[PDB]
Amino acid sequence: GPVFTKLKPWQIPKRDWFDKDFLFGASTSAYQIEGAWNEDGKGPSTWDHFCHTYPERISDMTNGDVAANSYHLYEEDVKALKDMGMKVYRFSISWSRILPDGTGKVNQAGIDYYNKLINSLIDNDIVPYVTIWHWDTPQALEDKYGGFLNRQIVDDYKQFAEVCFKNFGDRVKNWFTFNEPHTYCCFSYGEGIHAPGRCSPGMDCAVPEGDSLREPYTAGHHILLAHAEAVQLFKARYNMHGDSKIGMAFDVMGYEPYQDSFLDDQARERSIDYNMGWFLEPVVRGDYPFSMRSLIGDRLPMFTKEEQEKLASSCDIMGLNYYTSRFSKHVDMSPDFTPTLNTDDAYASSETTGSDGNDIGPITGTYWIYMYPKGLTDLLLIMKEKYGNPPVFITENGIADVEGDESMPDPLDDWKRLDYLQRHISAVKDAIDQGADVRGHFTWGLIDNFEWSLGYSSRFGLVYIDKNDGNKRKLKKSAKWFSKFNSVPKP
Amino acid sequence: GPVFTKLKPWQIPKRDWFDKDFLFGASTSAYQIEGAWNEDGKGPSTWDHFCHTYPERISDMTNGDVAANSYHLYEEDVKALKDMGMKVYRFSISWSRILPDGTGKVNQAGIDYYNKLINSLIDNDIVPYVTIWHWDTPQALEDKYGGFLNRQIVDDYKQFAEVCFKNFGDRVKNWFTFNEPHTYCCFSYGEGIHAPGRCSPGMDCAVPEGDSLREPYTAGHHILLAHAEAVQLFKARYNMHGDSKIGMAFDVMGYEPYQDSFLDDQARERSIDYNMGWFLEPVVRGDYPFSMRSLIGDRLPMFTKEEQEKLASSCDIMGLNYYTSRFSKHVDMSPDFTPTLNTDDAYASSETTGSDGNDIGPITGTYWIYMYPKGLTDLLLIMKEKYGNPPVFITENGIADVEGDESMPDPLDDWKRLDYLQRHISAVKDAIDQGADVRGHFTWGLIDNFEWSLGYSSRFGLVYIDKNDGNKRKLKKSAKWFSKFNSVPKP
Amino acid sequence: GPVFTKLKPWQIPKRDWFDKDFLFGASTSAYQIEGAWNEDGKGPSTWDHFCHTYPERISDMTNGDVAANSYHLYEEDVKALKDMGMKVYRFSISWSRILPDGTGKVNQAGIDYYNKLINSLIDNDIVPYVTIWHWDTPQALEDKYGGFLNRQIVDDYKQFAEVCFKNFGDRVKNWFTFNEPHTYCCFSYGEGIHAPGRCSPGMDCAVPEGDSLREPYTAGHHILLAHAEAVQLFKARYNMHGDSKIGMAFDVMGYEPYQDSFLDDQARERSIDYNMGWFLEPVVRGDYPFSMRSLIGDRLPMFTKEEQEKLASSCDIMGLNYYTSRFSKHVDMSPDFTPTLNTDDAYASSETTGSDGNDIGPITGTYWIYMYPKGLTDLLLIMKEKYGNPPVFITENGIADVEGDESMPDPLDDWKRLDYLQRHISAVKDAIDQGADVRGHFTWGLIDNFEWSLGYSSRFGLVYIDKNDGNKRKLKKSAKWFSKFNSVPKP
Amino acid sequence: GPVFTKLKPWQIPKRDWFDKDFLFGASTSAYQIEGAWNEDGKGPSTWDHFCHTYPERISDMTNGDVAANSYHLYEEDVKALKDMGMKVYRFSISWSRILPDGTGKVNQAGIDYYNKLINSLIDNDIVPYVTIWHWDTPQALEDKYGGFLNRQIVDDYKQFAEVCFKNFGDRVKNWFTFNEPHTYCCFSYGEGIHAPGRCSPGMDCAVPEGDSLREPYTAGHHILLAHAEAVQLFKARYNMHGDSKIGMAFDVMGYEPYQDSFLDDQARERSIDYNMGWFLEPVVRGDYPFSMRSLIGDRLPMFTKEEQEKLASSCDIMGLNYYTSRFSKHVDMSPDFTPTLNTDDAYASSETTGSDGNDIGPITGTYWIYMYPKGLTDLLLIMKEKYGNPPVFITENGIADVEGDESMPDPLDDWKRLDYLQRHISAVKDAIDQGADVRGHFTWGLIDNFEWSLGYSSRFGLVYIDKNDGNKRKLKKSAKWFSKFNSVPKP
Repeated sequence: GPVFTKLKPWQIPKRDWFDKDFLFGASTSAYQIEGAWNEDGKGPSTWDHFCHTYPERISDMTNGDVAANSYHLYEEDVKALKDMGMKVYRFSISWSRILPDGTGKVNQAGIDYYNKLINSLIDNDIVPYVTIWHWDTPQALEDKYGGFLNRQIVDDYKQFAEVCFKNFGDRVKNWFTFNEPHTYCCFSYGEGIHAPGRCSPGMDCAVPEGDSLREPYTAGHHILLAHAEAVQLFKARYNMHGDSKIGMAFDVMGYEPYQDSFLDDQARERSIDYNMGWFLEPVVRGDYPFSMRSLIGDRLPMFTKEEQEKLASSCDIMGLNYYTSRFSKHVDMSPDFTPTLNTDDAYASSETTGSDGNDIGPITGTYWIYMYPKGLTDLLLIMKEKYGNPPVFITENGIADVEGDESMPDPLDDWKRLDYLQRHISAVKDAIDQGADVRGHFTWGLIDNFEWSLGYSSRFGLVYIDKNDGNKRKLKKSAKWFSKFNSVPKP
Repeated sequence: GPVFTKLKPWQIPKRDWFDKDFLFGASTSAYQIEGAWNEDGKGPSTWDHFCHTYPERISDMTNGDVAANSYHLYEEDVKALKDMGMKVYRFSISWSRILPDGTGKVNQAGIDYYNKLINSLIDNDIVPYVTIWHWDTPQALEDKYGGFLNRQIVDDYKQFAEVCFKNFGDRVKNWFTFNEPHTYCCFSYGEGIHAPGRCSPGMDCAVPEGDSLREPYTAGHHILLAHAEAVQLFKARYNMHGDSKIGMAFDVMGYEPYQDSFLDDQARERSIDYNMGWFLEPVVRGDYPFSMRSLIGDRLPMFTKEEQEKLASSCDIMGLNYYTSRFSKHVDMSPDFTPTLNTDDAYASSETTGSDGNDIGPITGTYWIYMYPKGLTDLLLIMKEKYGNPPVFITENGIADVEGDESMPDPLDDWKRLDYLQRHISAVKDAIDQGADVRGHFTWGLIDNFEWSLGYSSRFGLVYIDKNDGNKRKLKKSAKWFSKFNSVPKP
Repeated sequence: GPVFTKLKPWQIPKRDWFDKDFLFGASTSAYQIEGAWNEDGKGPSTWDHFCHTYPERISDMTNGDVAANSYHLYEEDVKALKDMGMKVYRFSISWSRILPDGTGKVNQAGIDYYNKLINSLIDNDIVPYVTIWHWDTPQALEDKYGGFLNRQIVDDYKQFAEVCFKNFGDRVKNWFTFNEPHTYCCFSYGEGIHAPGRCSPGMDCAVPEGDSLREPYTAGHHILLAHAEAVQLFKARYNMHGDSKIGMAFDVMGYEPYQDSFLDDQARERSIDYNMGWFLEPVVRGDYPFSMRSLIGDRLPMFTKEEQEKLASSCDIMGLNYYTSRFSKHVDMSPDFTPTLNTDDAYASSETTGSDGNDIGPITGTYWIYMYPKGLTDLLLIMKEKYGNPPVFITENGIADVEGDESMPDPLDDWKRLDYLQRHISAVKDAIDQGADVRGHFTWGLIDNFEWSLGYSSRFGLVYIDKNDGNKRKLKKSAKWFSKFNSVPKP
Repeated sequence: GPVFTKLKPWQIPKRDWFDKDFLFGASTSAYQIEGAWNEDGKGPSTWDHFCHTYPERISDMTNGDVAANSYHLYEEDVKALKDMGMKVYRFSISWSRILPDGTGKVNQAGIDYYNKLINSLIDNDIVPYVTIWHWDTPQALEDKYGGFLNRQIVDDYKQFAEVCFKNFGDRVKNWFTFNEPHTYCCFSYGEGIHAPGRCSPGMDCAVPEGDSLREPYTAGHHILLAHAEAVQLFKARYNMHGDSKIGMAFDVMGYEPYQDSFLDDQARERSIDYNMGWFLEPVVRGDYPFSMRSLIGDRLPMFTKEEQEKLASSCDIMGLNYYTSRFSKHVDMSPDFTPTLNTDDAYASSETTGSDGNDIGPITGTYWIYMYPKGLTDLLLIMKEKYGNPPVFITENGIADVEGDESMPDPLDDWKRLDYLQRHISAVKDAIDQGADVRGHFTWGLIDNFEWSLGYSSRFGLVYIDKNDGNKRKLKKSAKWFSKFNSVPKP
């Protein structure tokens, strides 16, 4: 109630299900855990500004000023990873902490911080997988030219990435240029619920003076161009030993046809093209999915021949951030339907219930995460069969425990999260058994953190953060299972 | 609301989907439509007695005294079949109308009635498929020795069947000895909600002085023995031309394992063994399913060598009455569980919801009919792959429109019934495409009728019966579709 | 004559067929090879007592007083393993040699012996896989309370296991709590042909004052409870580094339905449930197979909630001792059949011939080992598809050369054993190719030994033991093939 | 003993398993049942001569002088067919009864006889399928030029066939030019156990002055040329209405590779090429199988371009005479092996036992008929997948009950024959389900008859012939089953 059936004992994953090279880890992002938002020379980011200017846009009126205070307590994050036996830590670098003005003088204090974290991880036999940008744009660039809505962001991002390569590249050998470009474009410029908070006039967001049918595509186009420039530079000057890898992480939802009909089968392909293909196809073949160009037209920027060439094959590794799936229902083209939100351009509605009226899967806590591990296996096979089977890492996967949920009264007894994670780890095994080149699984939420517009009300961590006890780290049931799973020796 | 998605236009069945020999028809039963319960010498049946003695046991306080008055209006039933283009009419013969005292003197008026119906059907090019017994036991035999709980019922039934063969066998060439033995044993002697209304002391039924763990099996054993004796007689003296066929109709529910586990896979097999195998396996191999004997033991009567021989291969045709499916959930054997109802002996609970909390399919009106056509195809393939692929007729299939259901305000606009029927007709096509020897589809409910303990509150007909307008027959939307489906010429 | 066709040259296994982590080895058991039955403080076991009290119960009137004298010649066993290039040696620890009185004072001489063997194996780069109990019960405990028929055996076994963990756990990292519980219960308490030699009154065994329908189940229940207690202790205090593994070894026969019929398909499942499931299902889900509980009832002890929890998932590795297969033929439940031997409870007879009258496979020497490698692959896939695909080691596999067999005049020319082993190694490869997690193959019979009730008349070794030449070890043809297979450098 | 397991009750074929056009029948041949060997002007055949000159060559010293006396009692044969409900009767025409001198004057009495049989069959709604030649060569032609060893047989056969077409073609619309050419060539000219009884000098046959490596091929070549000429004439002048069909009946054995090896897979193909392809491939593509030409060379006659053209596609229907199967074992080419019998040319030995030493199937009575219905289904699929799926009739199928077999003491209780026939009828159903164009099943042995070199000692009939009671026809258990199977009305 809600009925939540767990895996049978003989269906629980064992580390042995994966080969010696497979990597289990956990993830976080700078704004969501660091805190020290204005400390040691750090400049403000678009999220600092968004929260400080429109605090009401965060569900619980909180922000990332302190978060889990990882700027000061990062050693406790490393300890948590070690205690669970994780082999990888995926974290992000704060652009505004390294370059307070977006461009210009590098903040040595910022560089010193990440060097300490990186060196501690290495000293503890944990491999760092670094995300360069995680929605973390310096407000200085937003003020100057509108951030990602202006072409100038391309070179500015390139120079930021270069600072990262030069200072950390000797130890960090695995990078992700951008995190969830589709989520970012949709929520930051479509619905405007995320920083900078823009949307079309008449819509409900902080700054309703944008264009939900155009700004999302403009921003995404610049993200892709910035990615292409950064990768070109990386391969040319920062991979001299040929042992480094760079790619990007995509937010992806699985999709099933709403009804048994060729129409919803077509709708499903449009949904995947829009959710995943929007950014994946450009890095694979050098252009957006044909479905998107045919439906968005002039609102979707064209790539030059040189740009398409730089984009194609620009990812050594693909990161997939998977949480849930939806049913895709066909929408006809007619004067009765007129797109107003960018997501309308897919002509496929995302439904939580199918043709029989049933939810796609059990709700796990927060309103949008319905459990459907099959959707992940299906996406992994699409990567294998359609896009060339590139190396794939599940860069994010997990659930939230929500404040106020009577079914989750003890924050440490996260048996639901554990079952969900075990089921998805098993779904990854299924994909590997079928030939998919999946290299790792990183649980989103090494620790509870700032869940953007929902604040701290949503806890995604394997490790609890006791906000009333100095942000102390406490392993949850799920974290303890990983300790056993990873055969961590006991004291 | 409840969401009821319909088939797409190109998925609607056409008569051409089936070969020229396939037979579409409709079904009814004597007590449910005839009326004239005490007319022209007819004696009382167990249902006349049950309703007249415990009227409160029928939901709407109604009974079959008049029903659809088919004793007098049978020509209107024939007309409805003709108007829909049906090729078969499956109806039953009232034992108490033919033999008022169970045994003894045959009631000529009763014989004349069925002869009129049979001759009218033949004159209208409709083939009669006759059910000899449809829960219709003469109360005289119930009073004398407890009806089906006594061995005497075997010979008495045999003599009744012989009267039917002698008087109608020259025109009727397809018979069903018994209808839904599993439903009958469960509801008449287990829960006791059906005539004679018996159950264990302490339970809620009209006559709580029986034994829900024993009487159901005793009754079923006599049904099988009576069937065996009647078939032996039929093949020996009433099939001289070798063109007649006899079998029985089984109520069957489809089953899916509740959860992905070998335990529920085993539970599912026990559910099928109990629901279908109880009576099907004896007519196929001469004995009850091993699962039942291992779990019921001394409470399940043993068959003699001669009886097993007479039972094996005793059916020329198999009738399957299919309406819905359930999830089967394993129940462990332990001192914590003690059977009290015969259905408990399967050690598999029937659930309407699966491991994810979702209903197995859309509710269609009455509380127990969840739409799941896949379950039917699965059962048909079990008949093919496990039991030798004998000739199978879907002898009943349909849904009820319930009085008071705000989603069904117009009794003639039965688009839900139509969609359900089209989906199951398509499921039969799927089975045939896969090699199953399915010979016909008979919709349960040629006309609205007395739905046993629910009275007239549940309307199952393709044809509406206007109880306030002299029981007038009015074709519903579904019936009109059949007219088109069967290419009936228009006036 | 008997026709024994060998594999074609291109079908012979190569070490390369398996990955670098796969482990090839050989096995023995304490009573079967050690000798020194009363030396250096060792107390008598149930087998010492059985042989000394009822010598006539051993076919050739021999016993394990000296056996292969491995107590003194263990270095020759290590040399044989080294000469063949084996990477693993599976041997057992003698309970009575370590704890002469079952409980109490540990015999240092016993501890010193196993330490010498373990250290020699390690010095020779051979990994020790240790079986804690191999039918080896101290007669002191048999005298005191009836050994495994009394609950006291649970804690006594636990303390014995602890002695093993404390003294050898620093080097031994792979354990098997019990060997062939099904064989043991069937032969020691059912037919009574094995120590302590008990069976029902009227039957032919040494001590016909037991109960063949109850004692086998009582003993098996205590074996499972002892296993659960030992594993709980192991995981809690003797796996601090998390690099050790513990499980049990099951004797298993493959099964094929006797005839093409759903009845024999059901019989086959009952046979597997009884032969393998009896002990495997409890360690997988915490309870006996449903089929067994439904057929054995009160004669099969119930597990408490806590016990089921301790049993479920109690094995890190599964050992399968495979030699042959049988056809399973359905037996009906009726007053004409009454169980007298525990094996009768499966209601499935094990036949050496199928419906066409043909043997399941070629006889290999001893009367019960018919060659049918397909049966092994089938069982391995059941482990994979039904029980979660846990790590499986073929802990025993091989054939016997029998004294007096004119087709085997030269004990060293064991081409039949070699072909049989090659065929089963290939069958394991087939299972691995199909996804089964098989980790190794240990040939039963590193050396010829005491084959229980058949004495030395059955030779199972890869290495011959010349009983008339001081028990000298001589490599047979099969052993020499392993030297080549394992690429052992030559002198 | 010998173990003979029967089909389960639900596995017994029903007429409904096949469509309305499928034809069930029985077969006989002229010399085997007619008698009247020298009556009404009939001339002697090679079999009359063989038996009368070398009576010792028939096991029981009998012959076809009287046989079942069908020349006089044919109406009883028609009655037996009618009583069983058979729709087809496959019989042969005696060349020597129609043309006593092989060529020349037609014997009107002979023509009148077959006209009576044909008209009686038609009056009884039974379709006649006529075999023109069934080893029945006129001794006049054998004396004149060596029968089938001389090219003159081609035109002489053509003129005989024409007599049949002209006199019976108005009612007979289905013909088979020759019966079992492979059996005939092998036994009549290879081993010489059949008339004319020729073999190589030194071998044991009536006339050891032939050549077992050449005469079989010479005879077969003339059979094919005669077939081609007869069919050309038939299609040109005796199928004006286009409703007649002509082909030939081939004796065929199923084959399985002796051992799991590509060598025996190749051997199996050579066996099929030799047993079936020898005569089938020429009528399909116009030439012998490549394997035969590569191995037999100059001993296998070459076809001219015109002959290959006349042979290709010369059969409207294919008759397969199936009884058993064998394992095919590869034979290497080397100076150690030199062919002496024509069958040696296939370089594949036919074994009754496989690599495991087991018989291919249960023996059914006579020494050569091992039951293996799978072999038939396999051959039918080869016809479908390799040779174009032409219309196939099982023109012969059955078993013999042997005089002296203690397991068959009552000649009428042929439950073994019945089970065998039911299993093969089911195997035909399997082939049809898989797409094979099988049009009928004719049981060999409408009545017990003269089984060539084994005399009457082998009874193949569905109907018993009581030789001591005037050759009276008595239906056996199998025949009675067909009456039920075919729904024959009872008296």
